[PDB]
Amino acid sequence: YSFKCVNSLKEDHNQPLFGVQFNWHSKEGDPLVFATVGSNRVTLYECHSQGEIRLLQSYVDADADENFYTCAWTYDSNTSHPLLAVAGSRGIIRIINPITMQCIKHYVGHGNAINELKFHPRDPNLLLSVSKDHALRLWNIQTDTLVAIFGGVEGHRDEVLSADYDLLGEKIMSCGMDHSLKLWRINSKRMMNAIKESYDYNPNKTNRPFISQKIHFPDFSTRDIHRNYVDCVRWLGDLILSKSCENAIVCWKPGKMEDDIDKIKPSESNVTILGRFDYSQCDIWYMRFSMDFWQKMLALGNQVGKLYVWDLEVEDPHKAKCTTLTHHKCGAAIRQTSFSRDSSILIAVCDDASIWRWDRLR
Amino acid sequence: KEAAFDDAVEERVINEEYKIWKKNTPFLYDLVMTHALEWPSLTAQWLPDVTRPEGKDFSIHRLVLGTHTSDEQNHLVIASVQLPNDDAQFGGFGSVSGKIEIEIKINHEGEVNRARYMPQNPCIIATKTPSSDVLVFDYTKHPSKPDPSGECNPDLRLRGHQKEGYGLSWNPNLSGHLLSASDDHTICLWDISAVPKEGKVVDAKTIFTGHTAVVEDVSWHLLHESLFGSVADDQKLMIWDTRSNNTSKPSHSVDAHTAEVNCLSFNPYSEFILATGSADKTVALWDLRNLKLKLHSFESHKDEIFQVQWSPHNETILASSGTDRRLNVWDLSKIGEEQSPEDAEDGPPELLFIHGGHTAKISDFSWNPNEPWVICSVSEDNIMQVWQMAENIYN
Amino acid sequence: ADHELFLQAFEKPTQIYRFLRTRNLIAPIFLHRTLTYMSHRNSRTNIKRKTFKVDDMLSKVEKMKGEQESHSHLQLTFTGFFHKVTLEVLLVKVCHKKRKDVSCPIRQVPTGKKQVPLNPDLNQTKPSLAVSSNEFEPSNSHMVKSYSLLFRVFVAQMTVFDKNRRLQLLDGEYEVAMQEMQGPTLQFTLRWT
Amino acid sequence: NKRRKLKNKRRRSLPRPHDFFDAQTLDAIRHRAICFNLSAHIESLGKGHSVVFHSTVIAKRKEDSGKIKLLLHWMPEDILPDVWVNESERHQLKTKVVHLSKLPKDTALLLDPNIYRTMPQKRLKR
Amino acid sequence: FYQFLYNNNTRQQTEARDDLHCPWCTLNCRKLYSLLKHLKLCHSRFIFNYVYHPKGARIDVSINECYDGSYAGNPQDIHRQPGFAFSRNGPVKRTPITHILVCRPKRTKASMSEFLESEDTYSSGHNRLYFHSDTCLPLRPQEMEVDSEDEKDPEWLREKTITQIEEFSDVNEGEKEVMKLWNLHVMKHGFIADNQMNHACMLFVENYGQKIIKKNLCRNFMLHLVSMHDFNLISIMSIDKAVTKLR
Amino acid sequence: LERTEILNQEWKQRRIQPVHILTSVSSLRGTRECSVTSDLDFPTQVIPLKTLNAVASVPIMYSWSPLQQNFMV
Repeated sequence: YSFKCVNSLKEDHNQPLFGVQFNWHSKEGDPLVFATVGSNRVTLYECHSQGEIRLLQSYVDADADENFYTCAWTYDSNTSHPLLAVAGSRGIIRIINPITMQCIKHYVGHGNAINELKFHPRDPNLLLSVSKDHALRLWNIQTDTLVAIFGGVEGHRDEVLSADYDLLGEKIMSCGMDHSLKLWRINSKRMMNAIKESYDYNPNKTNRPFISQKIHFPDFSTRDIHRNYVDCVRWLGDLILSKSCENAIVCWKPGKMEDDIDKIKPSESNVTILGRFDYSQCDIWYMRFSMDFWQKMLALGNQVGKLYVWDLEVEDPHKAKCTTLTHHKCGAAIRQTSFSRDSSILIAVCDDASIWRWDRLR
Repeated sequence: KEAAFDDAVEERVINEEYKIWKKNTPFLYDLVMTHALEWPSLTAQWLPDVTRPEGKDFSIHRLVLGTHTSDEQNHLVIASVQLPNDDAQFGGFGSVSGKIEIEIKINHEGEVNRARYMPQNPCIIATKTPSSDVLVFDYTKHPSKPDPSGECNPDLRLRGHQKEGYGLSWNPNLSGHLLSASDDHTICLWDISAVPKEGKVVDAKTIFTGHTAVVEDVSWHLLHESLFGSVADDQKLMIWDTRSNNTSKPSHSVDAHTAEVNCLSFNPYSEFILATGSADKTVALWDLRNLKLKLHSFESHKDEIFQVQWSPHNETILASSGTDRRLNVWDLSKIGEEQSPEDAEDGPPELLFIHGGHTAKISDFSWNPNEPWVICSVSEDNIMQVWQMAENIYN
Repeated sequence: ADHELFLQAFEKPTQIYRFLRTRNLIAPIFLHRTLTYMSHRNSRTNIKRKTFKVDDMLSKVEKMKGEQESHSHLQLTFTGFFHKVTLEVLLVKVCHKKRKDVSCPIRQVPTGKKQVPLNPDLNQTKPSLAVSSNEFEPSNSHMVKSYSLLFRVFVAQMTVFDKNRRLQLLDGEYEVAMQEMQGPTLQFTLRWT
Repeated sequence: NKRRKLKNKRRRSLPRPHDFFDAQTLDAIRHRAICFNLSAHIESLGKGHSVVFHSTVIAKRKEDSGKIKLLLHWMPEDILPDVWVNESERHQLKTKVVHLSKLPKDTALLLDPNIYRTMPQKRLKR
Repeated sequence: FYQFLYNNNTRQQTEARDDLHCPWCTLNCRKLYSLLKHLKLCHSRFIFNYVYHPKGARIDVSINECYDGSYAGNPQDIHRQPGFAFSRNGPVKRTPITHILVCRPKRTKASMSEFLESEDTYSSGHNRLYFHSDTCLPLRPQEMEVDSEDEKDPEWLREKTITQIEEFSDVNEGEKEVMKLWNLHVMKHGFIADNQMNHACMLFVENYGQKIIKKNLCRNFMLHLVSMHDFNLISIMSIDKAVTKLR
Repeated sequence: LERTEILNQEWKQRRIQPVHILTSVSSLRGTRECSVTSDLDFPTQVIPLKTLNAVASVPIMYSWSPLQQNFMV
């Protein structure tokens, strides 16, 4: 409803850019931050008044020359320090502590490569890693252990990139390249225990390692929803927000309207449709966007640099309040966007190693 | 601090320097052998009994080592190896089945500080331990297999020292008389031949308290049972004789070097030569006719040394082990003799080659009679190594 | 094509070579005079027959020509002082490294001084003398490092003993220069009574 | 096998064994490699094997005989124990280059403390 | 000369600064065989290639394409978390590995031709690092025997057939639950012969038939018991044992 | 609205440390530095790139389930 661009940047490595996320692990008044990950580079930025931006810490990786495109905010509940968990095309997870200015932690074992990193909304120590292996890998970062594994056999028939966390972290989602919609509860009795003993381990306690768990049955599945490449799925309470490469963002909830999300069965596949948000020229993958912390407004970038904005108030896609923000200079692509913890600051990524920062006119 | 990352650099440095060592040897050497152990050990010793099957070039040799672990239960392991005794070959020299076979384990508590058999009966062994008493075990009696309950039988165990200690030496001449040096400033002695089965525990027959400082090195002069030497961290050695009723009044004592000394070695083939090392990179020797006089010194080392042995079957050669991850050897017949200017930058003519291709700490080496040219290795990284020196360097 | 990327590809292990080549030029991995491909070094045969007991009397000869100390008791006079107030001189003693400590211990003992005025000019007078006994202890030097002298007021250090068993000093003219925090300096000479 | 070859039983297209080298230590080394290369001139003047020394006299010493002495400090700050010199060898030692091998045992870490880089650094356990 | 070549794209020829001296190591070998050997050894991180200079020697060198540089100690030393990794502060449990490099000095040579011909390993033990069969993470030396993962049935297969059985909209729950219980023990013990099936039934009872008694699903089981009887796998004497066990 | 504030409420509970900028390093003075410019008029900044720790080059394997039997399809 109110978002104009007053700032932009561009770096020198020229690689197509990757995900950016704003430091929602902050305080109302602390310096709010947003980072940026390159193919082998990682960096951060600071937002200042009058549109000013100062480049923060920057790191490179020359030994492992593979793309790094997955990141997740990290925070230490004990020492009250935020961090950032990053991974790329080799499946090794690196954790950066700006205060420590060093990356010292071992996380290897991933199959091919990681295509998503996210943390639990409450627990700042548990990281979600998604694989092109059609399986879901989990790591307890503080304990450096391997949390239960999802989608070993009964996962998506094609590559999986996208997932989501509810604010309780009650369940976890899987939406593969095959347009299927697979969901796993985290509130499982077996799951919750394995979380507890994940913190309960000692190398000298036993010769046995932390016995992980294989879980494969997804609580829901549907395929007729998307006829084209799906690359973005979200949660709106009991609703399943989703975006494909078909120039149509769509949201739905499984089965009938009265059906509660927490009582669904794996065998069920009924879906009743209630949403539609079409767009244009964004019919390609590698396209991710941002959602505000309060989950109220969205910023849909486009490969020509166009920004599609729609509100999620009582104003619904039935009326689809439109706002097609656009800047002329950028036309390469928009891999990712980043709403701030507040709604004031917006950051848009332009593919030619360039950034465009928009500010809300609150 | 800084050294944390500085030492973090060194693992890279030592890795390829070892790797450089590893490609240095094959084009310049005769016999590179090694093995990976399970737990680190402090005592390495060969079993002198050698079985050499005729025709089968692989000459079978056996080893004796202790055990040290982090938090598990240690044991007592006896190793074996068959090695090519012939030169005409080029598994490579024999069968592909294997040449090293080890299955002997007897439970040991603590870490094996100094475990050595007595020369007149290899079945009788005293093992220095962190505990006060000295464990006594027999391979003939104890099973090769570990006790599943973990209960060993350290029967007839020695005692006399209330703490642990380094340096365990039986008498080469006498039988049942051992010299033990511990943290108690004392030197304990036993008479096993006069000791019958008494409660599986033995106390010291006689105790000598010469050093006021902690004794950490004791050994009989290998040529005479009457005389016997002792070295402590008092920066000086202390020589002893028999009939010393004043068990604190020694036979001879003099300063040797300017740092801690806990190693001694006497010439077998010369009745009057005593050579000891010291932590301050120095190696030196002494003549019996001059107690306070050192014949020569060799500061060429680079770290602490406490393992020195006179090379057998050869008088002008002595081998040593050092904590610089290096192993050196010296020629005694070429002390400062004629050498080329190109020899000068490499070292003095008496100085000989430097071994040291180690990825972990080794400060203990050993051989056995009839095999002067072979060395066993034990490290913290659970490594055994056997090497046979190329002779073309010599003749 | 351009060789900037080609040389650095060669240079990267070359710097690794450069690091180690200097590093092993002090601590070589192996002795180079014994290599089969450089066995021409050490042309002498393995003459194990070299008699060793003769060293017992030879080392007696070696001992009788290597031992020394300082002459009787160190004494030195004073001369003019010129710089930008009395001054003092000190004697220091150093030890060696041990197994446990990270560095050698050092201790100092005062020896003398003079009451020089505030920067006296040339041709002062006929001026003072310093007296010190046999403070040096060669027996202590057997397990400690060589001793050294200090000068205060502005300070300089000089070493009196050596590890090679020779006295650095004698009865002669000296001109020692101090440093602050050419330049500061003082004249003096020694004597042997 | 009786027909066992030399240690070259590999093919020219095998995957790399992931060398234990890391970039960060090289970065510290190269800055270290150049820093004493300016102070000690190891690679510039000594060609990676020698160290230059420009003498700086401290004190003066004279005998009755034909002998005067000039104690010589040297500028590169990583130098041998100073020695006294006469005017004959003075105005000649103003630039003296010494090879690494001739340097004494003290110079093991004088050039750089990481040359030896004592691994244990303390008596944690014997 | 020391030619540096990059895939016929860049050619960095470098002259030999005097003869009989290495470029990098600068060792005073004083003869070519002892020199180029040292080039092969001290600089194996590159590749070596002698070329016949019309009078003397010429050298071309390039990158070692598959240089074997790597870690030499315990491969898991990297695999443990950093800080603990490469700590070198305590005993380590490492598997037995035995290697022999140099056995006997034959079939290995010097003189002029051996470098020219060059330009134109008794391993044993758990050498490489081994990984879990289930998690595919490195296997701890403390647990060689335990980390077998060799069982008669993986856990997920149990619910696969549970889903496969339960999907039948035409089958009652009482019969379904018993046969699920009946399926799950069969692969749990792997009994294939007729007496094994006879032994399976007497083991199904008195071990988990009490659970059937706890579940009270008897009448379906009795019809289940007569079914396998009529399927000629079970005799009359066996079916009464389950009947009497409840009663 | 109920859920978002609760997480924010918990977010209110835990204090969070601010950010710190880089500085010249004596051992890493010559570290290679990249430059980021502005598509707009904002100034251009140059900051070095500190390389991360070594990572083990591990071979690739594809997800599966442990199958100890042979099943018709």
